[PDB]
Amino acid sequence: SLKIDREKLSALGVKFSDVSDIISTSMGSMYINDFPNQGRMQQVIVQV
Amino acid sequence: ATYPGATAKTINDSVVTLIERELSGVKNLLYYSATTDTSGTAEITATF
Repeated sequence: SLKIDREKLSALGVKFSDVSDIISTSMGSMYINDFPNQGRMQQVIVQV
Repeated sequence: ATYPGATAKTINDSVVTLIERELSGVKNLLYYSATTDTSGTAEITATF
């Protein structure tokens, strides 16, 4: 588990939401929407 | 179900295929039919 050093973030000048995004999205394997593959709507998954 | 303004072929492949793939195995389902018309309405009669 991680310990986002908030002090550094503020000291570094980086938004917290951006760190959250990067972590969550870096591991998640999120699904976006469908696409027609040979007559059937199949998913379009993105992932690191 | 109603998809306000879509080609019947899009409604079937997008709002009927899902229910079709899922609506099944319910208590004593005898046979289920589905019809998507011009006006963007898709109705599914499941007879038990």
